[PDB]
Amino acid sequence: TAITRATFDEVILPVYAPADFIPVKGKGSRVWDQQGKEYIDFAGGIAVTALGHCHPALVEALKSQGETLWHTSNVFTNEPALRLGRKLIDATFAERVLFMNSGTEANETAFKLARHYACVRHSPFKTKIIAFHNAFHGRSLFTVSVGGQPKYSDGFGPKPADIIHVPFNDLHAVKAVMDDHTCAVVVEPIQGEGGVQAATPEFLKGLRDLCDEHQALLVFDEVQCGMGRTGDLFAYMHYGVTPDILTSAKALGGGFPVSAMLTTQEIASAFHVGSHGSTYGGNPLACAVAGATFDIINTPEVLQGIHTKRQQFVQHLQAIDEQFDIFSDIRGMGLLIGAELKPKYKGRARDFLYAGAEAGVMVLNAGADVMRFAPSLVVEEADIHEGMQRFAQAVGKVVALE
Amino acid sequence: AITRATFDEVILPVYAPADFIPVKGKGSRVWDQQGKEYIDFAGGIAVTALGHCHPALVEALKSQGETLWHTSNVFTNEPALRLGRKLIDATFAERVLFMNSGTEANETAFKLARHYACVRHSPFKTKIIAFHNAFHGRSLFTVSVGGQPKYSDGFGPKPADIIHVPFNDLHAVKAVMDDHTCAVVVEPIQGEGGVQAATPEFLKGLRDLCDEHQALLVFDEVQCGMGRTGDLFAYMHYGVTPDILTSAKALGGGFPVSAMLTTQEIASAFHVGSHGSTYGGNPLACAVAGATFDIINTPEVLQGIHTKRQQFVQHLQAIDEQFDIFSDIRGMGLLIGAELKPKYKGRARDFLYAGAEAGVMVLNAGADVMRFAPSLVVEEADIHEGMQRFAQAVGKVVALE
Ligand SMILES: Cc1ncc(COP(=O)(O)O)c(CNc2cccc(C(=O)O)c2)c1O
Ligand SMILES: Cc1ncc(COP(=O)(O)O)c(CNc2cccc(C(=O)O)c2)c1O
Ligand code: NA
Ligand code: NA
Repeated sequence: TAITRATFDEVILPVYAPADFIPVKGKGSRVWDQQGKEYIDFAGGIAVTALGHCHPALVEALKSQGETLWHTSNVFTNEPALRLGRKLIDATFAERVLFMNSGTEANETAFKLARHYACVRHSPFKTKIIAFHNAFHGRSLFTVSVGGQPKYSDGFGPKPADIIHVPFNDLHAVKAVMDDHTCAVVVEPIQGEGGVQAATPEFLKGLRDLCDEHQALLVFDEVQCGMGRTGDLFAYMHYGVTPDILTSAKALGGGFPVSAMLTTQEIASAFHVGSHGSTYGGNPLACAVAGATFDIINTPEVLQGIHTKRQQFVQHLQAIDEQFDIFSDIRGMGLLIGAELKPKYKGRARDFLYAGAEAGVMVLNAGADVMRFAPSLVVEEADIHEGMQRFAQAVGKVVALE
Repeated sequence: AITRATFDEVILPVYAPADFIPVKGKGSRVWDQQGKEYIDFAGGIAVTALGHCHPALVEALKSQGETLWHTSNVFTNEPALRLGRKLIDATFAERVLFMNSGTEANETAFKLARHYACVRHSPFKTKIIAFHNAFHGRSLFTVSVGGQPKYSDGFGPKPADIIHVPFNDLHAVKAVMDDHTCAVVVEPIQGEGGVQAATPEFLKGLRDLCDEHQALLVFDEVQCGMGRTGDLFAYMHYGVTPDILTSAKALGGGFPVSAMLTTQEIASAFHVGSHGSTYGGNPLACAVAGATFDIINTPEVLQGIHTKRQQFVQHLQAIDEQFDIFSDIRGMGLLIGAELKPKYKGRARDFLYAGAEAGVMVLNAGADVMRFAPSLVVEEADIHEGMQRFAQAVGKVVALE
């Protein structure tokens, strides 16, 4: 009855193809598997462990709140939720927040809100949502239909309608499809899944202008790119384009299942009692942990450190390219890094990831052509050098015949 | 200072929370900011199935919390596989998927039923049959499968091919089902819908019709699962085995966690990348749910749920004898609904508020029904104390006459 990679196939729905090793312990930006093999973690569980594994402050918040109160339901409010809400409100454009459990749920709330606001303020026919090719917004039927990857939205029966997709960064295309029957434009300021592509300033400002013109709400999905990832608290702050609604998850709780939807009072008022809800959403345990996380991430020193560390990674990636000639582009913001493979290595991202893991380093992909890095925002310089040397080793092994 | 007014300044106006704010819980007692003590018969809507800060759950939280919280589903993890094995061993399930809420578990179940039909039968086999008054969550898809139009209206185009008929109306289901039907989705006991239990004939009938039409029978046990009814799952009480089952709430005793349970044959319809989750199935949630499962799935705890139900029922009967307020006491195990007599129709919220004033937390199940969903291990002493408080509350409401 030992637990092995084979056990996965016997137990879990076949929706994942997990690695051949099972991480069992983590500390900072290091992880150990069952055999005690050590890995440097540049993946962050896909940009989630923004303060690494078992950060003492987050462990302390978890344990202390864990002794006090976990859950009371939204029949009630609670102190950690209200404290966290205040912090988000003070630090951002938001005037009101709703807490949920996952990015998908935050997006569901955001999209329902944009829909309902249009229904109540303007017209029940103002239903069109504009989104972008390659977008990822979650796995619910509604959110995956707003997502821009048909491979993930096909095959589940009738999709919720009135969603139009155009290319990311194509402002003309957005102008062309938008009208007085449009309720929302939904965009990731950096498409994390779709090759780590950042919105251009003209594009993002243009979305703000078009939403103003058409009385549509601009929704920023900052599930991946928010909570310090870009080296600003939220990516919108880098761009200086303020959305109507913003969603946050992943880094928000440093690994704890939590998410948030942020908006203004005027927009929040379109919801009435019972318009939306959640059993677990905004429970005091999640909110205590996310509070601790927020308090660390939202400091000048940590935010500056994110840029320092980005350049430490970028310098290694450039050195790897000088030696092995494998990258055409190194992009992203802060500690969301994408490195696009040259045409010679098109479709090989998964192979470099696999070789990385063999070499003791966890990395990501962003589609089949792009390597992705989303380490802890406080990853130690020593871990960056050690892990990037392991990665350079993996690259060397892969390109040996080429 | 954090007050009730603070909520109005901070959270979307989707809730109208009580004027008091719980800050601490231990077992089935809760304290607010003023230090007022409450007996908890609400369980945060049937979630804290082992009460607040149960030592075993706190232990599991702390132990895993100092080890590993999250690695993403790029990897599996020991707690997820341990918990999966436990659920598989104890139920009809052969495979599971962990998610973060009941809504998410239902999303997974409904997408799976749809996808299984598409790949195993026909892309046109899309009809989902569900029931009036059903509650399945708040996502656009799940609220559309839910049977309360008030909650699904007003969000733009709903996902199509969902048909609603009355709960417990087997004839109506037979009438709407055909070869183009992919699923029948049902709560074995409708919790939010007045605490209405399925009849044996209705549930066994759904199984037969699903077999006839090659549709999947999906039990939403988010509320009635994980010991709530005095069996591990309500389907076990009924002896009707569904094709897919969803679980949340009690599963994590307060921790955000949920599960979708099915057979290998059905699970195999999904391919890699068909569904997924960032947080779903993380080792922390699974460690806590594992500890919860290990406690709830014992003969003693499950026997106790029935002893305790009768303790509640007897008090509710004593209250009706004194005050003439209840027409029916129903539900299963420690999901209890007490329907109000005609004279008190629509006033369940009045009794809930009087309850809170009197130091006892209770629920409603629509405007005509009082609902109780305490910890499955609630102490006899707390049942008596909370029920005497509730009796004082009823006395106060009746006295205004
Ligand atoms: C931009 C974005 N939006 C929404 C979600 C949905 O969040 P939840 O999973 O918590 O429901 C996500 C994250 N969802 C997700 C899941 C698996 C992989 C990846 C990846 O970026 O490779 C992303 C995301 O990255
Ligand atoms: C049968 C059922 N199905 C799905 C859900 C959705 O679960 P989540 O909330 O974890 O996403 C629920 C519970 N959802 C829920 C929320 C608020 C109130 C009530 C109530 O029964 O009064 C129920 C439920 O009771
Ligand atoms: Na603000
Ligand atoms: Na089994």
